Amino acid sequence: RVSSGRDLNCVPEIADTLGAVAKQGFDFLCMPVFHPRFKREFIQEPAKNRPGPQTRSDLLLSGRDWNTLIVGKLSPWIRPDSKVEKIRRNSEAAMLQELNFGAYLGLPAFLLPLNQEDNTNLARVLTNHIHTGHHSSMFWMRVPLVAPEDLRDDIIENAPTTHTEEYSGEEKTWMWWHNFRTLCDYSKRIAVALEIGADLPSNHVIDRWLGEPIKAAILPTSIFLTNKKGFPVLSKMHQRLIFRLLKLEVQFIITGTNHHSEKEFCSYLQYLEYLSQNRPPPNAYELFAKGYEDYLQSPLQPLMDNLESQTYEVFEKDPIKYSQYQQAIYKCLLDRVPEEEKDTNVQVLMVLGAGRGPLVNASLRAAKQADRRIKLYAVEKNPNAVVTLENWQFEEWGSQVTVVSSDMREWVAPEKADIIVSELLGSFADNELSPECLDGAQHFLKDDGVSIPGEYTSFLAPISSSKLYNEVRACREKDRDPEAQFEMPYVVRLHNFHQLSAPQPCFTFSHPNRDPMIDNNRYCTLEFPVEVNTVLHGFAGYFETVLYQDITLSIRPETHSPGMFSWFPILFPIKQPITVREGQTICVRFWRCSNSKKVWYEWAVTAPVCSAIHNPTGRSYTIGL
Amino acid sequence: LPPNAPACMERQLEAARYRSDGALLLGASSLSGRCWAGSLWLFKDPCAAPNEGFCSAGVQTEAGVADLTWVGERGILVASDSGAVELWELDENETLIVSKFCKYEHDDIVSTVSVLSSGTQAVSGSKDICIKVWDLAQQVVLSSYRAHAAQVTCVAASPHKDSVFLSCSEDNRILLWDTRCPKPASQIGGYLPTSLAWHPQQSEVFVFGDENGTVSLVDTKVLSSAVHSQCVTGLVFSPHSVPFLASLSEDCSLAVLDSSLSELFRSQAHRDFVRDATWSPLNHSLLTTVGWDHQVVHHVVPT
Ligand SMILES: NC1N=CNC2C1C=CN2[C@@H]1O[C@H](COc2ccc3cccnc3c2)[C@@H](O)[C@H]1O
Repeated sequence: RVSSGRDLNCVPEIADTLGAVAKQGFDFLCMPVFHPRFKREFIQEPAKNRPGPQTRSDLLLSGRDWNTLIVGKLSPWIRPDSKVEKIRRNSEAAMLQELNFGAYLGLPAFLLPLNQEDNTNLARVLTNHIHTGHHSSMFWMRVPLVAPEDLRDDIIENAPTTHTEEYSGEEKTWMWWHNFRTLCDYSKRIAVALEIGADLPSNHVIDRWLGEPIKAAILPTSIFLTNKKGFPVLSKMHQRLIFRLLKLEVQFIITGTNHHSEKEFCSYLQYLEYLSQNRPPPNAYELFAKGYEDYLQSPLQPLMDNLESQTYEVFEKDPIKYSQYQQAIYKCLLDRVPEEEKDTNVQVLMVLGAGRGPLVNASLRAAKQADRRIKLYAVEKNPNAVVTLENWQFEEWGSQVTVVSSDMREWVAPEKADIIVSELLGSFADNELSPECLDGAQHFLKDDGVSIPGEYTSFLAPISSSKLYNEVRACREKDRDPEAQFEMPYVVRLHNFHQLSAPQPCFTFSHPNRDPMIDNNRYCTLEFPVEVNTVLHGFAGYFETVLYQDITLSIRPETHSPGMFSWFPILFPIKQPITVREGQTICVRFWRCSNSKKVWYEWAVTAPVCSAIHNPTGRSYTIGL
Repeated sequence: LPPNAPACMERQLEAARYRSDGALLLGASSLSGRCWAGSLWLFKDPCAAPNEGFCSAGVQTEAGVADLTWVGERGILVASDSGAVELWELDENETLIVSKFCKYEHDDIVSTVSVLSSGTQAVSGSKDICIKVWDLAQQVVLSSYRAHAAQVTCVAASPHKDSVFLSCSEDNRILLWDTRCPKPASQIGGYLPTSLAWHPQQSEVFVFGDENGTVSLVDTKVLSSAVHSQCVTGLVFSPHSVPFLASLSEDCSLAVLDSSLSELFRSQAHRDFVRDATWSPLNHSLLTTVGWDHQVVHHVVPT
């Protein structure tokens, strides 16, 4: 249920030691590749000519083992940022030597410590290694939640621990990591092995780290409490954090010696296993989303692309959406039809972008439950989908036509309509061009007609995520602008991210658009209060819509419709990450632009510092009309 | 010709310590090869060491010897990589060596260990940044101190007061300690400290060596001279009335100095790191050193 290995700094017999660990229930072993006290001279004789083998033979395990069961640890004496030159040099050599052995063996990962503030020459040695030969060992930076300095015992008489609350001075180990990964231009091979101490920081720090590439959590034996029966356990505060990490699907590393002696050493693991067993099992949405975690995709364009049969099939499996649509139509019918007109007056209902007919079925269902009479039209421009409709029409209908294949902007209605129903909404509401499509169709709506949906509104929120930043980076393609990938929205189930301020509304559209001119372009300025220091990597997009009166759908996280998987968050990246300091405001500006042929978004950051305007003139991203 | 001892002693010689009667103690780890462990040896004849065949007793430790010391005359206090402190004692005949205890208490390699003047207590320092005090009689830790913010490089008990000791660390702090204060530690004002020696005739004075090969002199109630090209690993004062200062470094050299730190001896006899020194009780011009080149050397020091 949970993947977890064992940290050791002492391995007399690699054969037997790996076996003991396996007996305990562990899945891998973080160990040293050279003896951690075996210190080596690369330059001054005589020590440089130390004879014999520098470490134990690679023959000591299967390549399989090396590839799967072992994690390398950089010897603790290696200090590439030493103030002493000779050390700095022997360190440069030693490090490359150890990392090169780690590559030779095909180690899955290798541990390096961030345990002081200046790791500049260490970053740089590792950057050369990464660009030397061909190898894909992962690099796990051991960084503490709290500096060893900031949880020393207050027992130096003449050097006391600060009893003040320092906001930056207890955030300091994140700047260490930030500075290191920044120097390595965010290499996707460099991740975080986050070490947990007995004291935790404030929850702001804990929010910070999620959104950083944590591949490993490290729990010292020393932080474990004991229960009635004398067994290892953790505080409610430490557990809540473990639960938070399990959600990120990290790996767990038990380090240090056996402090609960009478109770064995495989017991710590069992507590982790126990915790994993006892958390709420995933909901429908969460079960459905498993796999799609932080997976960037292009947002669908049903206006200028014909959707696949199986694309339609999955959207039809959405429980809540069509239930909401049905209900919305039912209320509308009641409001429009008095009881004494039950059979004299029959409503003219038009589904626009009717697809394979899920909104048609909703209308039928509504008609019955409201006990009112309707005359149904189905308008569909996707001919591949029209085949589905006409087969069903032919097999189960024969009542006139109206499965009429046409573009709703093109179509000439035989009569004006009471109600027009559409499911043209995107993850950013107006980004499938619902506005432009319905403005075309508006003329055949009755002077007192109702559109479902009646109105929708898009929402943005600034986000910090070094994982998503890299994901976008890796969308760089040949034969196009090298920074094109930063100038387009992605649909994505955001997972490893941090939301820096609450969502606020961007653009709103009402239907029908009663007034003249009816310009569909917009420019809108938004300001976000930022509670921590952070790094801005882009903006989440969500939406809500009013189908009819109190009937709504919403992907806004706070008001999210329960178990509705038809839409996922959208993402607006920014080319260059913008550092934010606690208390600052983040000011973003968004434009909706259009011409005859295409509609697009431009956006910019104006505070605290300015960004370049993104996607000017839809040069990287457009939506086809 | 070894009795219950091992066939071959590990190549990396770590410690060398004469006792009252002029017998030599040897700690060894193997820091490269299939098998990463450690061994202990008594040489009733110093001159035969390190000959496995010509030893008095020897034994295998589960893992590596980072440091040891004597505990009176029958006792050996050891710092395993395992994170354990081990107490071994010689049998009545002085021909076996037997694990009295081996408690796994540090969360990492135990790197240093000094016996307090009482003899009934010792203090060890580790890479887990924790200093602990042991009662050897009861085989338990009385107190554990996280004074430091980095690896504990070296700890040295007061020769006289049995509640005082020095400690130094990668975090660049030298600490003077008194167990009798509610806050038992005191910082004492560049390059990191690496070795600690108390002066034997002043409760008040001690020498430290830095990672840069400078030896320094201090009484809490600074004089220095750069002795070495690489880090000072070790500092042991001779037994003489006005006593000499043996210093040893990763530069594979041994110096002996006078009270003003003026150099009176030199030996690149060693061809790998020099890891210990210990002066004889039966002779005070006999200095013995051991290093990772496997050489027990017996220097004659002019005075
Ligand atoms: N101008 C137009 N004239 C006629 N028909 C039009 C049109 C524009 C689009 N259509 C049709 O509308 C349907 C879109 O349906 C969904 C279904 C599920 C979705 C889930 C998430 C997001 N968006 C979704 C959109 C398609 O059948 C397409 O042909």
